[PDB]
Amino acid sequence: QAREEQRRQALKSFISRLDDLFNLPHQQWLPLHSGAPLGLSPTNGRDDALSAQEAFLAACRLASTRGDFQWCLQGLNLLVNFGRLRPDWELSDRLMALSLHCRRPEQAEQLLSAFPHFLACPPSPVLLFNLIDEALAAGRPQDVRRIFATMREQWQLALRPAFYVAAIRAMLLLPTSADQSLKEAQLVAEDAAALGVPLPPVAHQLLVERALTLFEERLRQCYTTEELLNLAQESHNRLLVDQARDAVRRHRIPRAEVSELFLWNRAPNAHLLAQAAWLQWAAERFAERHNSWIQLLQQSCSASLQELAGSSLHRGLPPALLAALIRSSDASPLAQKREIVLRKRNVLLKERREAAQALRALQHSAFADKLPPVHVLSALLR
Amino acid sequence: CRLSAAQQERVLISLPQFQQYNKELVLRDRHLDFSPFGKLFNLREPACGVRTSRDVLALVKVTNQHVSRAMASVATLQSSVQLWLSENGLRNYCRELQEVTEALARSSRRCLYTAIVQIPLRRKTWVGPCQGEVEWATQQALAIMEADGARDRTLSKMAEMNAIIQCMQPERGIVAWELRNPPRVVTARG
Amino acid sequence: EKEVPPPLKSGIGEPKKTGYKFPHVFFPYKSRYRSPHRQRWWPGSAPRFLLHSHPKRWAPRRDLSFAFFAFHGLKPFAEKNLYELMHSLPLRGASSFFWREADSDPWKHLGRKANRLQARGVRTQGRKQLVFSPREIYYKRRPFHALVFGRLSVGQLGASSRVLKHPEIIRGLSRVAPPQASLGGWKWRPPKDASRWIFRPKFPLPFRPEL
Amino acid sequence: EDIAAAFSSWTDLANATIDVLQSVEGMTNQQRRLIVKHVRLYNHGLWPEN
Amino acid sequence: QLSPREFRRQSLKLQRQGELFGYFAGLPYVSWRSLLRVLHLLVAKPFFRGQDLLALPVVCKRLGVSDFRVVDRLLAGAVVRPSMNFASPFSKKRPPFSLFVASLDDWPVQHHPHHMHAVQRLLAAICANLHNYTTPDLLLLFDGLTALGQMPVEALEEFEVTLGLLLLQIRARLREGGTGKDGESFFSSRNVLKAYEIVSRVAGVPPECWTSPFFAEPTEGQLTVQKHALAKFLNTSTCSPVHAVEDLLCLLGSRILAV
RNA sequence: AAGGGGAUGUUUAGCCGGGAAAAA
RNA sequence: AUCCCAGGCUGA
RNA sequence: GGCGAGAAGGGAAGUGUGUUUCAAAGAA
Repeated sequence: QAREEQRRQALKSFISRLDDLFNLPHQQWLPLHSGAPLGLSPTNGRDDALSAQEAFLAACRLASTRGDFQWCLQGLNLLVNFGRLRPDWELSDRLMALSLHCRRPEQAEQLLSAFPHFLACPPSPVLLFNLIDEALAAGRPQDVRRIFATMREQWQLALRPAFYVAAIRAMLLLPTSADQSLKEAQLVAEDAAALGVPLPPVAHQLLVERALTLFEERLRQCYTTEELLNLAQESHNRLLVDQARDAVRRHRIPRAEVSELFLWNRAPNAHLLAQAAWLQWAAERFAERHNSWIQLLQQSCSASLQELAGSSLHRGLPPALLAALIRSSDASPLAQKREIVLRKRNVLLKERREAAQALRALQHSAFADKLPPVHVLSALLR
Repeated sequence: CRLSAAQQERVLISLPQFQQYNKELVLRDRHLDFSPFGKLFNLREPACGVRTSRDVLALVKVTNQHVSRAMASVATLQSSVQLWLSENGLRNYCRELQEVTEALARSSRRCLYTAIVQIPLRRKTWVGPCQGEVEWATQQALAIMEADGARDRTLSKMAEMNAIIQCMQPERGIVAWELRNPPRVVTARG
Repeated sequence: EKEVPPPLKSGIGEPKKTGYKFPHVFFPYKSRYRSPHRQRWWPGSAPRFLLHSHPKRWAPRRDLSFAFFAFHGLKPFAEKNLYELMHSLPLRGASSFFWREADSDPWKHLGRKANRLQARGVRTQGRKQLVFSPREIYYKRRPFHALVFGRLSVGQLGASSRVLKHPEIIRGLSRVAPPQASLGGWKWRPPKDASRWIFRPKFPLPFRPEL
Repeated sequence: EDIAAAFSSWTDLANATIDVLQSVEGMTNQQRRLIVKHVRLYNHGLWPEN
Repeated sequence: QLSPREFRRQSLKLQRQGELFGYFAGLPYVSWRSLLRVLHLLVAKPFFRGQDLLALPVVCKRLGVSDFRVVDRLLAGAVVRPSMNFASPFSKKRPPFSLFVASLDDWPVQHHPHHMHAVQRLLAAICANLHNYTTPDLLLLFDGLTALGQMPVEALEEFEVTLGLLLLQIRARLREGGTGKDGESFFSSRNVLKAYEIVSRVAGVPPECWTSPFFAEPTEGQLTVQKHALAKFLNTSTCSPVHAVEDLLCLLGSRILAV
């Protein structure tokens, strides 16, 4: 209590002293700067005076409340009116930090949107990320959309794939329907692709996982199944292209041919192969329903074992894929027209065989430790 | 980094006293001790240890990035769990996980804000030219080169360098949009 | 109540002034004397640049906010000047092309003298304008005061409002301060060889703008 | 509209004198001067092609 | 430790010997006079030898010298005749080009309509001088650019375009091949293997910019120099960079097939 | 998302001329 | 003495 | 931003005001 009162009085007194000194003639004002060499000897007369901006920041150090932020604004207004302000990275970053410290996120967003009119430099990307994090924490991921749009439109804020990833995850986190959230994330990712910004693997992995989860939900009985499949395929191709670009930046007959491709491949990635196998399975299932991925899954298991023996991507086995595999393996035999029923039963038996083979491969895979035995089956039974 | 009551009384009581001793409120690295910062950061030998408030800032930034990315991972995990629920021990664990992660993220963000606000203003560690000096010196050097060229008006490499410079020059010309000094035309005797 | 000149005020970026105790140098013995430096406050007049325009802005700290400092950049089209327009543009508006309209100046519409006899008559009914491209920019008081230089030339407006087509029909001067930058209605166009990195395309709009 | 009603035809308006213009009800000195100037300009072919 | 006045006085000999930036760093204080002398030397003679080449980007970044004109002069001097300044992988110790390119990571340029980093200006310089490079120089530049030992997203596309142009030019020169047979003889098994390894870095997953209309809305100012180089190559000498990569890999593999 | 959310970031200095305030 | 100058020149 | 603007002065002054007789060149 006493300490808080003392610091508030110090802040108010500092502001009032600045105001009075400004009211006094200009020859008695605090200097704009501290002086340069030729107009310890070398260090003499370099930084030996309290500039008006330095005094303002020192007073701002005393502010820790949403009311003290307004006294800080008064100091800034005094500096602007009397022309003792020289905007720079220090001023921008410290104003943003003052707003965040005083817990004025709305004022922080206003600074983001208003700096180009009266400030030379933009706030720091770390502080922009912290603002995004606070928006996420406050249960308002939608604010991330507006903030990222403002950042991207602003020419002085450079484009960074981390911001794209944060925006995509926020869009997926929006409190709306899953299809709508996926559509928003797709909009953000398409903006990134149109501009030509190679995103990290994790963003495309999130996109493909969402698309395939919706695809499985639809096939259990905004976007159609074809739309979801095409979105997943496009996102995976973008993922591969972006991985190649990042690497450069940082320095049946086809069924048989798959074996040769894998044999001559240097060192595939377990998670990428798992996603590719899931995409292949989804494509095959959709084509059959309208009317092999087992190799890819086995290769993914082998690659996982190889990696265990010896980047910025999400590591794990999609639980949606696990649930789909378990449901397929649990295909009950009961579940012109008679011929169609026989064909459907044959297709279901084929799917059950493929699911059983996939489960057998995953048991020996390095992902087995992530799947507790007889857990998905119990969840389905319950 | 904050002002003490002694200073608040000595230099903030009245305008005459503020004008008498305002130079005392110049917080520089020489007025800080980093031993407690090193102790709180551990940094046991042979680690370098804290030597500047900027190093403190860098360490806090690294911690903040780690905590924030952990929070993002936990958030997406909870989103997936909510999706599965829409389609228990999961949420029972996630409640505590999110609580602890959010508390840690808030602490890290507040630490970053406080560091940015309190750390003294950044000044050149050595005695070197400022932005205005650099700008004027570059303009003067270019003017001197042009004046010497006009005065003149193994060299094959120089000729090739001139040719590449001409082929690389932007057609419209120089676009100086953030001049440090008011616009000026510098010259030289040649 | 009577309409009288507003009190004199000092501009942003300057110390206060003491003022004078009587309006002009003849008060009150010559009541019809008008000073050349008198502030133009009546409707249909443009306040003088850096003398009576841009007065010091003071508000109670209750209402202060960061938007309070964007007033000069948010000034409307008829009032916003070239420097205020340029401050919040890519590369501070440099490498782009600027031209003034003048069709919305306050005197042409408001005031007692707005409607008066003209040497040619009253209006009953493509254009060659003056185009300025900045090259050197330096703000003395952001965003409304700057010392700019650039290329002045003769352009070619056309039907879209009007759109610049050939900013370089005739070469004018290669380095001059902008004409009529003090105030007016300015329009700008980015260069043909624009980069998407600097001139950021508009962020896609949300598919479902939920309330 | 009242001035137009007072002036029955373009011939009357063009050949009217300052006395008739003043006699017209509701016409001010500025309006009379404007009408005179524009009538002369049109008769001389300097308006509306101004 | 030399006095700054004497450092300025002997700066010419210090440059001519390659021992200038070390003395500059060791000077007590840097004033406007010393800064002006250094900048005048940089602009007048942008050629440096020895450790000066590696110290130049670091010294410029420390001082704040980011004028695009000076940066372009320095990069042009560096990339003119690289074989006489940088280590040549083909068979005292000239430094490698990978370190030089990595040293430009955080060296921005100022007062340019389209570019913000020294990487873009270096790419423009190599594209501009592309027509005069010999095969060993082209291979050295390519290896330095793509060596393993962060480029900005903005300059990534320009970097990819420059790589494509370099691949096309090396393909053309090798296809062109008395003097040709002497060059082939100079190209031994070691050199062929080194070239194969160098090209193998870009072998695989060609950048989409290669298939983009650039090598097939006016072209943006970012790639104006790349467009100029492409037009010059097309008129003086159509082969896509992907096809050039395939041809180079096939030729080198055939040569290898015949420590 | 182990690793760019990283790093770099003191003020151009004089002379003349004109203007305003304080003082006189 | 450093508040302003749509006023100027200079610094190897 | 540029030109013009004294409600068209009787408020000072006696050897003054005014009157009469003269004289007044840049581009040297």
